Amino acid sequence: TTIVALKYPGGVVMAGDRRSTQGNMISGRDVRKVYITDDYTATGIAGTAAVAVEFARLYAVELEHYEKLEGVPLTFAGKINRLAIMVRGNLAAAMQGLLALPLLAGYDIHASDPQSAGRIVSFDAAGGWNIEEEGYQAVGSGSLFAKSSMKKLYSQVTDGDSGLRVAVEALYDAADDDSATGGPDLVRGIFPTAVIIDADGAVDVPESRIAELARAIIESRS
Amino acid sequence: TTIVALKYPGGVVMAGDRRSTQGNMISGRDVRKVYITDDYTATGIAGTAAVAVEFARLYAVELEHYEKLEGVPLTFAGKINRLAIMVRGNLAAAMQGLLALPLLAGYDIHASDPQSAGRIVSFDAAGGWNIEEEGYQAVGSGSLFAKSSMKKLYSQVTDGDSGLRVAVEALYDAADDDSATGGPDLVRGIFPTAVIIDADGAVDVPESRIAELARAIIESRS
Amino acid sequence: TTIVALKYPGGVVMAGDRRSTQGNMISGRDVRKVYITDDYTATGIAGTAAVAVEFARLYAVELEHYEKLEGVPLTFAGKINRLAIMVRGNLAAAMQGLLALPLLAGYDIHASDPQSAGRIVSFDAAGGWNIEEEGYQAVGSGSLFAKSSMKKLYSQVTDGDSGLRVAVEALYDAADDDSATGGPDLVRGIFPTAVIIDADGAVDVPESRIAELARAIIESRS
Amino acid sequence: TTIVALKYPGGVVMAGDRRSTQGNMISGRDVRKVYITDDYTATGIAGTAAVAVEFARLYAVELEHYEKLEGVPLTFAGKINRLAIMVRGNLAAAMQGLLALPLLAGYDIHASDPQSAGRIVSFDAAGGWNIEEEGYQAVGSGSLFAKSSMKKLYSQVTDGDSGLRVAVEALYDAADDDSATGGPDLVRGIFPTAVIIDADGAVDVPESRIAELARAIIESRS
Amino acid sequence: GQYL
Amino acid sequence: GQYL
Amino acid sequence: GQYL
Amino acid sequence: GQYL
Amino acid sequence: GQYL
Amino acid sequence: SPEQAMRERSELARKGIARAKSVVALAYAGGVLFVAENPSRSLQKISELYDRVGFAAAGKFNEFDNLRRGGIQFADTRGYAYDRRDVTGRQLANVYAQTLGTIFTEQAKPYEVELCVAEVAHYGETKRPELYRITYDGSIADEPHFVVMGGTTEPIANALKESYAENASLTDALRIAVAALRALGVASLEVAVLDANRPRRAFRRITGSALQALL
Amino acid sequence: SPEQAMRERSELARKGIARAKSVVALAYAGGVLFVAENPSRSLQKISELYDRVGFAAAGKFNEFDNLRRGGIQFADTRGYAYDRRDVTGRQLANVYAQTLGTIFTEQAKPYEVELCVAEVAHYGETKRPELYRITYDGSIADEPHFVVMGGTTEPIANALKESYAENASLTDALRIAVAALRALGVASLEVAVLDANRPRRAFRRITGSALQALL
Amino acid sequence: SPEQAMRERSELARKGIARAKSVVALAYAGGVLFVAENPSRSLQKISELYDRVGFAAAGKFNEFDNLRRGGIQFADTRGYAYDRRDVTGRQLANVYAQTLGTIFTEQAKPYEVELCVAEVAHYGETKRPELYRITYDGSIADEPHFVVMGGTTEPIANALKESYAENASLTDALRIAVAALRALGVASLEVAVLDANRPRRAFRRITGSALQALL
Amino acid sequence: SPEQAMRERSELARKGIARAKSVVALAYAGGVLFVAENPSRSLQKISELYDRVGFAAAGKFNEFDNLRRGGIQFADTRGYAYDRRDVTGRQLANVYAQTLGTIFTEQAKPYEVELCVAEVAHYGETKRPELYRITYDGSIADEPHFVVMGGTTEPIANALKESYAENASLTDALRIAVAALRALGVASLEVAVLDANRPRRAFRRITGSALQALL
Amino acid sequence: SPEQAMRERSELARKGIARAKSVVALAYAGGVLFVAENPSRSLQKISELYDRVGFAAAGKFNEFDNLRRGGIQFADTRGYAYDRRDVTGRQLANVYAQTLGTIFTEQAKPYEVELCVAEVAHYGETKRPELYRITYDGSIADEPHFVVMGGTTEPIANALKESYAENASLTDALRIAVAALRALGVASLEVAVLDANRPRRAFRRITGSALQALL
Repeated sequence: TTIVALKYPGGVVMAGDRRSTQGNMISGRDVRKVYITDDYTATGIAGTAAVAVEFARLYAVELEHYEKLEGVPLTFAGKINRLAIMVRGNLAAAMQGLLALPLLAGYDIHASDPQSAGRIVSFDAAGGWNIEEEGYQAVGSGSLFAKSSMKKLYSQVTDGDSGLRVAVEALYDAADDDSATGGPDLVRGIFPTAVIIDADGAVDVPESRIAELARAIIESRS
Repeated sequence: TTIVALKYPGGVVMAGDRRSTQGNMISGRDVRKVYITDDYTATGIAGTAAVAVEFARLYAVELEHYEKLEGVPLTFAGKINRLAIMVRGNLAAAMQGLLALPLLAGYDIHASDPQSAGRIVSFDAAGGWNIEEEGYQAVGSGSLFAKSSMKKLYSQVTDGDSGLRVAVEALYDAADDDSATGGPDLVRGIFPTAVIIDADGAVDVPESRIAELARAIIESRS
Repeated sequence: TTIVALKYPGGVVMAGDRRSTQGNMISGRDVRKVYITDDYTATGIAGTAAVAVEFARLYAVELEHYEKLEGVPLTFAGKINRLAIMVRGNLAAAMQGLLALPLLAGYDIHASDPQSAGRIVSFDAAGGWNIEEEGYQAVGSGSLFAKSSMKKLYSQVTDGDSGLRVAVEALYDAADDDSATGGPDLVRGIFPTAVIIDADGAVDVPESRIAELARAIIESRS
Repeated sequence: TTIVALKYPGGVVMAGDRRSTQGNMISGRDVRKVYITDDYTATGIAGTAAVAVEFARLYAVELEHYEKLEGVPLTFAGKINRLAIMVRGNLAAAMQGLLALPLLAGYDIHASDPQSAGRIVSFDAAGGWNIEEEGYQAVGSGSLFAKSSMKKLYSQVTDGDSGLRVAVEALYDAADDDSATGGPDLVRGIFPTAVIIDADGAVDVPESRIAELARAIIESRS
Repeated sequence: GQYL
Repeated sequence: GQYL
Repeated sequence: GQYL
Repeated sequence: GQYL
Repeated sequence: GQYL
Repeated sequence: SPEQAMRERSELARKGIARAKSVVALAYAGGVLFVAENPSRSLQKISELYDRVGFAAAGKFNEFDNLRRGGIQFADTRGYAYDRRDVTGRQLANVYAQTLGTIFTEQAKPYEVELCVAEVAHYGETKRPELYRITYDGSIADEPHFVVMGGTTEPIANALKESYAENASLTDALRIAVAALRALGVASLEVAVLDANRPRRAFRRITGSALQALL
Repeated sequence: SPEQAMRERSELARKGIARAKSVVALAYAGGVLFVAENPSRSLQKISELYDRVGFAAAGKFNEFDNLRRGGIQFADTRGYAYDRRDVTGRQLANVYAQTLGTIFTEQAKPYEVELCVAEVAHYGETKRPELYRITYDGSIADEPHFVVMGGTTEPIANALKESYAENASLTDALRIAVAALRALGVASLEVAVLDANRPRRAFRRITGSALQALL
Repeated sequence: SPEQAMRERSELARKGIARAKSVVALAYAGGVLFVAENPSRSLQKISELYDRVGFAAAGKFNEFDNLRRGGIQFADTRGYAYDRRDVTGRQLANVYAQTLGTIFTEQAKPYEVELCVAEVAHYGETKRPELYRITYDGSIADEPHFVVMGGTTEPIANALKESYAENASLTDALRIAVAALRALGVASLEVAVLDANRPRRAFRRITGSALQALL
Repeated sequence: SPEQAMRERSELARKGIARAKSVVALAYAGGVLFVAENPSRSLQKISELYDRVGFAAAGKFNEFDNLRRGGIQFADTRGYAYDRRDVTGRQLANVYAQTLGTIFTEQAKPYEVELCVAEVAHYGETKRPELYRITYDGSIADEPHFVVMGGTTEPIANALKESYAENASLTDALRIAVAALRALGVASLEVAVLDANRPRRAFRRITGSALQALL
Repeated sequence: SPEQAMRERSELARKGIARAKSVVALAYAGGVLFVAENPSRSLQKISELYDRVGFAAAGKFNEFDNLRRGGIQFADTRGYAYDRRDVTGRQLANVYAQTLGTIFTEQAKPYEVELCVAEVAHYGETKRPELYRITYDGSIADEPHFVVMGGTTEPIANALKESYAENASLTDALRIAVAALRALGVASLEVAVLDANRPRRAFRRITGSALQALL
């Protein structure tokens, strides 16, 4: 599994692959690992698929519940703190193998400068969180290859399309160097999922754009 | 133990074998592993026979209880969630040897297109669930052989009879390659059980039809 | 220990040996292991003698308690479920060494055809139950030999007398091939106990009849 | 330790040795191991001396408490059940070294034939009970030798005196073949204790009769 | 009340 | 309340 | 009451 | 009580 | 009340 | 006085029952038929308790709704513990009687409800359907033919007693029931059937176009 | 005044018991015979407690039904802890007296029930049957011949007293019981026997064709 | 007398609800429209319960605020346990009726609140919006057209009945609601909509410049 | 007025004790002798508490039966905890007095009972028998000669004081006790003895042919 | 009558609040200014709840001191659980309203206190200060200009309304507040400010030499 996130001028983009394996055997080819928790926040979770889906569901429910009770959404720091508490509560289960590492992408609407309102937050196994300042982050088994590709390709990011292409290429590299990450499946037509967050909110990227970007990358590397 | 399920245009068909062993010793020749949990849903549980029966009974009771209390049946996602919660609650007992893997076949009456209203859901040991969109699924000791047989035979599935024949052939292959699965017992006249779910509900396939199909397959391979 | 049960047209019969040992040392020569729990049911229990007596006493008490409270005896499925729950609850102590395996014989008074109203139910260590449809079952250390003997002798069963003779001879074979099962003791005059259940209820076979059957079998094998 | 009990026409006689050791060291030479629990039954407990005394005291208190509360003593089966429950409650302490094996002798006042109203009950480690039908029983480290001696000497039992002599001789044999059992001490004048239960109640045998019996046996074996 |  |  |  |  |  | 207090409690419960809609449950050839005057489409006065056991009530909606939920809790648990066929309408009527008596004795306000538990035979079996009526105080009665609950029950009871026919077909029984309850239209009428011909679950609602065609 | 509350509770219980059906228990050669007038086929005021111990009651149904269930629960528990032969009718009667007195003193509404506990001899044993009457206040009375409960008991008691015959046959005893109870048809009559000739369980019901032919 | 106390509590609740502002909930083409007279900018009498379920109330503020929080907690828990699509307005209305009845019967001070639960159809699905009115005593009524709560209800209800129009546009329905409530300015009004055209969450507040623009 | 209530409650206790049978406990050469007027054969008001301690009571059966059970429970626990010889009748009397006082003050209905605890010397030991009388409120009194309970105690006490004799034999003591109690037949009497000559347990009942010959 | 009881409780609370010192909270250019009449130096009627949220009260010191501690505990826990910026004055005002109403209804003696919660904008952010007044019964009101608590509030409120000027300086606002509160000396005054210019914690006390320089 591999989930990448990167900021671009005016927003953030977050992409993830589709393969789920149990050992060496491939069990799922169309898993969705990137979720839209609120209108301005997207969360991806790497690790066990069951625990990932459970945490995504519970975190979305908690955010919506607080917003409905108080009549106002949480600040970004509050959301980060709630996610960190959820991660720390799972430490004992993580020692038993039910580990799940989240990555959070958001758009701080209360920020002063709107061009740099995108936010990337990375959590470790102990519940600690760090707001990424380098402009990109990745989680999963293929995270190191993804980050090493983003380090070289991040100078090309200037808008939404360039950021999306860079994220897709980083996922391609992670899948190429690691067998637990699924690459763009041309035979079955299954491509990584992506979510783009900007001033207008968070939207799922249509499959056609990701498909054509992946095909362009594949043709370039041939 | 092997339970297979596959979709056909207009519904779903789900079959299971009859043998139950204790190690290398055959203890039961007429076990029924496929249950009709609701008018439009069937559940088949592989693993320990006792835990399988208990889960089938509890799941049917819970679905019926909710339908009686609230006056409306649960949506398919609700049924999936309840089964996943029940699977997750058994993890402590499952690691002690009382493991059970369920497979759920259903007909979504609220689905947009009747011709694609069939649903197959597979659960993993960690409580996660996945809606099979590639057409078929299998659970049990012989699940790999059955899935690899259906992968080749699925192009012939066009209606209820074709799907039932393909399911019986997959069970035959699983029993042929795995000693824990029982094949068509012509001496005693014991054949695998099957359930067909379509728009008019879920019905048990009569033993005569399955007997004819099994005999035809046997003479085909002779 | 060894307890056999078999059906004959119009009823069922259960037989049990008398030996109880502690390792290689013989501690009991006249243990009764078959108990009439209800007017139309008999339950034999193999394993630890203490757990056997306690289980049979508790099961009979529970059945009569329900019948007195509700004014109507339980259906056979209800009795099966109560015994299965009793077996399941003892799993923790069974893993400790106080294991008990029950075999239940009954006459379903609500069955459609009285000729086929006999019922035999066998339980496993995990609490699951199975209604035997081959006509015979056995539990205990010598269960395999008794089952393999009844497999050959069951074609001779035509009524209560032939069924009783077959049960006694199966116990004889089990005792002959296994040292933990006691055979007919002609010196002390101790013979296996038997219970016959038919339309008019459950009765204990008199000692003289079993004695003459055992003597006939012994002279046949001499 | 060694405690023997045997039936004779018209009653039961139960005798016990006196030695108590700590490993190889002799710590007690006048320990009384047979108690009169009530007017018609006596109990002798082998094993740890402390646990034996506690069980005897508590059993007597419980019997007297029930008799005072309900104004009528328990039946023999009731006393057997209470002792079995007390034994079964000690499994946790028995596994850690605080083991106690009781042997119960009684005279059934409600028995039909007074000539056969004596009752001997033996309890095993798991709390089960068995009414001995062979006429004699023994518990303790030397129980095997005492039982094997009574097997040959029981033909001489015809009344209270002969039964007492046979019990004393069995204790002598047990002490002869086992070093943890004390023999008749002529130097210190310490002899095994005995209790005789008949229609007139349960009485302690005076030490003079046991002394003369032991001396006769010793000069017989010289 | 129920008396019969 | 709704006694109907 | 009962005072027998 | 606050009703508005 | 047994005052002694 | 405690006797006067109990009399006032009983009269309050009687007044609560009086200002309620009337429900009629009658035995017909295929089983049991419940007909209720219910203008609401979301509120239900007829419900299933178990596979062959149905429930009807008249009075304060929340109270017999809570009783309905408790009865379903009891029936499902009893069926799981022993078997589905061990659950009978007699046990449900008895537990309702005990809980209603306990509420009447110990609760602050008596439950202004009147319940009817109906039981039919199993599949492939003949047996006369059984009807139990349970009052606010805990009284239980076995009605051989019909039960009328809520409101002014004397006129409707007389009309049913005059016009009842044993083993009447579904349409004839429904017409008789609606005619007796008149002393209504296709809408604002709730019709349910415990159908002994069904394999496992007998309860079935007859609403909408089917009810219009039948009536 | 507390004494005023106690007396008014006494007449409250007496009025409750008075407006109820009558039950008679009579000793005969084969054991004990219970005859009650009960129109309902499912509700039963006469039931078994233990192997040789039977129970009858008169009053509010759910009250002595709870008492019956408590007695069965108590008897079964004692038999398992000790022995089946250690359970006696005397212990059950004493427990009933204790619980009835405690409820009368502590609970808000006293129980308007009247209980009878009958015990017979074990198989192959000779002993006169024992009958205990337990009242609402906790009083207990040992009656050697017959027990009459519920309703106007004076005429039934007088007729049964003069017509009581020791070692009577079952048919004659049933005839006398019916004759005293009239002052009835095959239906609306509950007949049970604690039969001393049964090996383990003495209680046995006589209903239907057997009851019709016997009477 | 307990009846005197019950009528006194009913009068207390009615008078408390009477001295409160008026709220209207009416169906229009896009779903449900809530219009309330609320000068406060922080205190809100109109709120969301769940994806397609909205809530309005009239009475003592903290009381229906507590009820609002309880309903939100129930809805979120129910949706998490089974599914988001398994939560319906009928279940929330039933829970509110149960809770209000229990508080009225047992609690010392009855709640002086009137609740309205509105449900709209799911996205890409056609269904008439459902409106449930719940009173202080727990009575639940289904209003197919409009609900009016708080203050003097007769003039506003009559004006709405005369001016009611099915499938009216958002602006036209807003003008009708304001005119009926007058019998006000851009401020001191709370306007919200359950909009059936929204993908997941239908509740949406209309305040400020947009609220003026529609007016 | 609390004092008025206390006086009324004491009067109630006196009335309850008065309308009860009389029990006599008297010391004689062999120990202590209890005679009780009890027509019932199953109910016993004379019982053993411990090895050398006997118990007598007069009043409502269930109350002093519960007291008997509690005293037996206390005595057996005390004997197990320390020793059999550490249990004395003084401790039992003090426990009974404390419990009776606590019940009188705290419980709604005081126990209408009058208790007597008798103790004799151990085997091979000479000591005057001890008799302690305990009233409903908790008053405890040591009587050296005899104890009379229940009913009209004035004639009984006068007759005993006139006819009491120290070191009287068994027959003479029984004759004097029955003659004083008259101011009857062999039946309807319960006679028991704490016999100091017994090795461990002194309590022994004298009924049947033994009582027939003795009286 | 319960209505008289509630009237008496409300009158008791009004009397308790009326006989108390007066507190004034007014908005000015730098934020919010609290001025209270407090001769004591150790008892304080003005305190900080959270970074930008301040608290003032009028009534019985122990009661609103307990309320102050509870509000501080709630605010700290809420800030720790989510974030410091998630804690708002509206939430604290709602918590006080609900808890005061619950105490008034449930507790024996109503709290004779009346509270004001004030909130200012965060650093480098423009927003008008918010003032909430909460009464003894649970009522809550939003005041956009000023709050006057305790004592004879009419003359002070009139003087303020005549002299209150928006965007006033600290000195002018303090002079106006003290002049209106006269209708006092250097001592017997407590002065505090919620200053919007402070980076994190806005609350600041002005006492002693600085207060002398201001006045």
